[PDB]
Amino acid sequence: QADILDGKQKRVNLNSKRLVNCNQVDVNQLVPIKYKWAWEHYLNGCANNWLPTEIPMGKDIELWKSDRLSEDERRVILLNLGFFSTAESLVGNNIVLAIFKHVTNPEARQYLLRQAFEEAVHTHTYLYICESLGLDEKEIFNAYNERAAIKAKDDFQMEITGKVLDPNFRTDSVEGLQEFVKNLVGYYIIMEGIFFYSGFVMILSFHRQNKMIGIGEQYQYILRDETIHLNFGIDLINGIKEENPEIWTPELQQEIVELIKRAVDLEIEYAQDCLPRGILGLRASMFIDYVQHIADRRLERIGLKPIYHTKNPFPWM
Amino acid sequence: QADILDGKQKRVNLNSKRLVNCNQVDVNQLVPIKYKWAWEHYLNGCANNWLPTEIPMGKDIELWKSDRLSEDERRVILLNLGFFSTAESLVGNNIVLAIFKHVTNPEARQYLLRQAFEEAVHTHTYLYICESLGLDEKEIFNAYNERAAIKAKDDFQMEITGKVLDPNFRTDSVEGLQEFVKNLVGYYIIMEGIFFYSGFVMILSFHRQNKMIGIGEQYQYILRDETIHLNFGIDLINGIKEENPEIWTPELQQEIVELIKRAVDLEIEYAQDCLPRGILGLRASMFIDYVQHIADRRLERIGLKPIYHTKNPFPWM
Ligand SMILES: [Fe+3]
Ligand SMILES: [Fe+3]
Ligand SMILES: [Fe+3]
Ligand SMILES: [Fe+3]
Ligand SMILES: [Pb+2]
Ligand SMILES: [Pb+2]
Repeated sequence: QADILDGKQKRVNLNSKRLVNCNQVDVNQLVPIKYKWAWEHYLNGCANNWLPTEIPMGKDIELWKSDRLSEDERRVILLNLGFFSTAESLVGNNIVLAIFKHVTNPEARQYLLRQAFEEAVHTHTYLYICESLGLDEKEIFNAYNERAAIKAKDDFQMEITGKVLDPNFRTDSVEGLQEFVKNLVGYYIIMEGIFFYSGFVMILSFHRQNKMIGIGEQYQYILRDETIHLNFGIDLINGIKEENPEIWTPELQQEIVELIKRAVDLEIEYAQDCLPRGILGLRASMFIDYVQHIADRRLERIGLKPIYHTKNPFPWM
Repeated sequence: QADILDGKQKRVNLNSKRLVNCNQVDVNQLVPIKYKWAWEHYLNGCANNWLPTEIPMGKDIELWKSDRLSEDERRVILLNLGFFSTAESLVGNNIVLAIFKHVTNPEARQYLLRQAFEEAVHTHTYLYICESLGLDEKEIFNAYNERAAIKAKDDFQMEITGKVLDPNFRTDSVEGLQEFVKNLVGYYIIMEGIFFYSGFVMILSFHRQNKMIGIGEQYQYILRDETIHLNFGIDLINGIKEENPEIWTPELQQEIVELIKRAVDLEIEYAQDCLPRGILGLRASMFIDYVQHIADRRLERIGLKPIYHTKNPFPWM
């Protein structure tokens, strides 16, 4: 029996929980869980646990060090490792430094903790690949400062991670919450839902042709994780919209479509930089259609109309 | 070859990396790793992966629901679940909202991500135990508002999680960094290194007598994780002290010994509340010696002299 009788009044009421701005209820108590979709993403993520080094790199090392890969094939591998190597850190740091603080709900935060740790595992993966192949890790991890197409994507990303980090930033104003939703869109929809996809397609294409299968298998595990990251982000954005409808104005909607169009342009320039002529039957041309196609799929998931209407040239994805 | 030639100047120099206040080097690039101990804790944590529900609770449910446990035995289980259930959230939220931002080093942050996710797994564990035993999760998770001995520990904890959360808090002053080190001490040394131990001993004592073994096995996995959390915290505090020696004044040292003495008092009151008369051969008396003994071991690890000099009554720990 409680020896602080008044404490019983602090048990959390399910119906008082909210995704953001919830400071009327004790955020430290997990129960009763309200957003079951967040708990499900958490359990699914936990079930997907994997260790990069359980994947053998022996055949990849032999192939990489032989004369059987073309310079154009090596280029695709190097450019994608360059971009992914720090993109994980950008995403992980954003979850922690920007999102977590403002998602005032314990079960959603449970998932964020799983998500951020999975970005650490992804980072470990690129380090393992670099050291396995004998690449200079310092050069690969610094790609986003040395390769214009990668830097452009990451500089674009900063244009949204910025604001939310200010010491005085708050989500308890319509404009503060809109700014927060733009950050969620920038990281979940754009970075994780678009910027990683040309790369997934290129790397998984090697795998399908039985080349660099160790890297291919690791990217398959990463893609499995990223699918959940994206689905969680979509549910979070949709949940915040539902609980704060005054936020989802024609103006915010248009700003979001604008950010997505800009990201599509940057992702196309990145796919062209990876494929100046083409390898494995892929041509940069195909990525214009593909990047525009997934952008339409992302738009629809957060209630916006598709704008490109292009067909998917990689249905196996 | 870099297409942004100036970018090559941004590769990180190993000797410019620091644990705190490091804004002269790109914190987003993991390499080259400098604090290898952090990377080791990370790999060790990853290797310890476990899922609470892989541990069977059938025998525990049968025992719990039978008439074979005494009210005093049930009390120990209920009080510890009450305290641990939200202590994990307090720790996880602190890592994210207070520590991560100020530990300006990517490999240390890699570990923090593993640590925070493990606190989520611990939280899952208590929910699984509650639902398995048919306890009312809302009452258990609200224990820190309903039980004075638990609330006292958690209110004490807030006295340090506070400051570092202020919008204007910074570690680039000797007093700001001292305040940050007091928070690290409060969470790693005190919450994780002392406040969890009477509970570990009590629960593991059931396990040793073949009672509630499912809960006992889960606590064994939690203890294995917490040992690394503590060791990482110790290395971090010692590393920060080494790189910012002007911080470790007689005054900070005394304030730390003071906080530890206060925590020992609170932990003893908590052990007495769990054992008003004793079970399994344990008496509250033994915890006075034990809590004081581990406090001495923690003091020594961060370079302070032991002050209690008591012997350990539970060497099997
Ligand atoms: Fe990732
Ligand atoms: Fe991700
Ligand atoms: Fe824990
Ligand atoms: Fe811990
Ligand atoms: Pb452009
Ligand atoms: Pb007292």
